[PDB]
Amino acid sequence: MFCFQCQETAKNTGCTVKGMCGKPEETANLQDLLIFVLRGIAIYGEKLKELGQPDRSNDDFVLQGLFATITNANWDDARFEAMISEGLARRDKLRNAFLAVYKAKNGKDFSEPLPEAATWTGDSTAFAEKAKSVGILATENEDVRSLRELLIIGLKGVAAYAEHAAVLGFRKTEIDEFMLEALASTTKDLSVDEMVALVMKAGGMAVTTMALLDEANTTTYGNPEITQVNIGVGKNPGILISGHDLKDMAELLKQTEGTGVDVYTHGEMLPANYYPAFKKYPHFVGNYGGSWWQQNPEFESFNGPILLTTNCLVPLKKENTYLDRLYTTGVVGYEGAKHIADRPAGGAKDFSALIAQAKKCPPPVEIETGSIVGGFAHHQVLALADKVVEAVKSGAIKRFVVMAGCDGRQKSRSYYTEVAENLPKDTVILTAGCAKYRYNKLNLGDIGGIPRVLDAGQCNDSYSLAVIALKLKEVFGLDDINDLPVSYDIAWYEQKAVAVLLALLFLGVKGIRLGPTLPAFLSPNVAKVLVENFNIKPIGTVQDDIAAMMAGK
Ligand code: SF4
Ligand SMILES: [Xe]
Ligand SMILES: [Xe]
Ligand SMILES: [Xe]
Ligand SMILES: [Xe]
Ligand SMILES: [Xe]
Ligand SMILES: [Xe]
Ligand SMILES: [Xe]
Ligand SMILES: [Xe]
Ligand SMILES: [Xe]
Ligand SMILES: [Xe]
Ligand SMILES: [Xe]
Ligand SMILES: [Xe]
Ligand SMILES: [Xe]
Repeated sequence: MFCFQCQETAKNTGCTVKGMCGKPEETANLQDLLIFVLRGIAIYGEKLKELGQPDRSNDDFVLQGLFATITNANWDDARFEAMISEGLARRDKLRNAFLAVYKAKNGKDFSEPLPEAATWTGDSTAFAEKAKSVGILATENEDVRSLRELLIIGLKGVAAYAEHAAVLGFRKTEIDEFMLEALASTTKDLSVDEMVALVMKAGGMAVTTMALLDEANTTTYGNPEITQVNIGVGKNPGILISGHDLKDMAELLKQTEGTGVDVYTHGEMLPANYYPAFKKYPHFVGNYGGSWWQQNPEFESFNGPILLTTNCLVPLKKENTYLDRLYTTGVVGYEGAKHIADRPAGGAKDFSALIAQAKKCPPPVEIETGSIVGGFAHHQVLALADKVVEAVKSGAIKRFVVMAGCDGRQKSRSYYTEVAENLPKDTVILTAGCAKYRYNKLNLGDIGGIPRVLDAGQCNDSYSLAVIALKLKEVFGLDDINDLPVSYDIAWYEQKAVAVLLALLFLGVKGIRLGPTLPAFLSPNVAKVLVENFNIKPIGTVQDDIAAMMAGK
């Protein structure tokens, strides 16, 4: 196999036998084959749009297909085989539509050679063998490989955010068109300038998509607000919801109301605690445990059903006993875990089985007590603009440190905790995404009532951090967003973090420190381009990085 899309890739070069995440060769190769089929759909979909007869019938299939190949999202080979079969059928329908339109417009049959992604076909018996030759290493030129894979990785992060917006009824034609432009481009031989322009275009589409998801979430469930979240437990059995989808949370809360089953969040569902629509349910207890990578022991000790709405689902350890109470939904899948089917249009998902099972379970084991404060998304922060600006002017807040991003297992991530603990006491950390779990349970206090850690939400709520920065730029009358007293020391793990990074690069942010390591999918020449144009840097020691950031460098 060959996969190198997440921060934990083997040796920082690529996983070749079994993923470090646990992804076996057969699963990795099937994900490559699904992406190959998506490029085929994109070739014809792009041509139909160019001929003036766009077909948007595969929009959701394409977003879900890309999302299913995100790190820790779907482990069920049967799901991938089904998606590949369905994608071949969808591709063929687009091909037949294209051939007729091309002939009508040109007065002759189409006869230009097409990449194999547009024509290869087979039943499911042929998939395992074909998958081995349509992987990442089929691109021989290292620079072309790096630019194509950077684009696809960024694109799958954008697709995830767009799928959440779509679930809530929010969509933009430009996003779905770009999905096919970007996928089809990886089957073409383009110049370096063209390839880099597509990557920057993906960063601009990441801004569009994060803005759309921000609108979707806040219009539907209200603007997040300051909230004190309990991290201890109640006395009833509960259901633990993890991942990012807030519509699944809305339905779970409604279906569990009055049943004697409590609702708890985990990981990236922590920010559901900040929304006014969900704060009205007294049975919504709080947030359980920490970061996604500690879920084996935490899902175990939770004792009740666990619902994964999105990635990060980690394979069970041999001694784990919660497979019979593990539920997947959305693009998530796992062999032997019960899956909650998609909601009918205008209807809801059916969580009754989780509720019936939870009534047979003991209450969660308390793993800690106290609380976490959060809910500092853009509306809430801009509502406190005068207080924030005055603190910056008085010198009470000397600098902001954006430490948003994604957490991971490697020991080198103690750097983020130590940076948080060692930053001067007149600095405020801004965060979003599960990178927050390295420092959101510390006792850093506040600065005149402003918490020293301000959690804006999920990794998509890095959007709010950009809105805040842009507001500060205008208030302070600065010509360049980089001249604000803000430093960026971002942690990454999977592909949604890559989309966030590309969005910040599109917004003109320079000097970002990215880590705990730099991506394996950046070749030496591509990495040099990023350093030349954007001054992206690796992490150094805690002391060196704090000193540099306090100097604005
Ligand atoms: S998702 Fe990450 S750890 Fe898993 S196979 Fe790919 S690069 Fe390796
Ligand atoms: Xe790039
Ligand atoms: Xe604030
Ligand atoms: Xe802020
Ligand atoms: Xe602000
Ligand atoms: Xe990020
Ligand atoms: Xe960010
Ligand atoms: Xe962003
Ligand atoms: Xe920004
Ligand atoms: Xe900011
Ligand atoms: Xe990244
Ligand atoms: Xe990047
Ligand atoms: Xe390059
Ligand atoms: Xe880089």
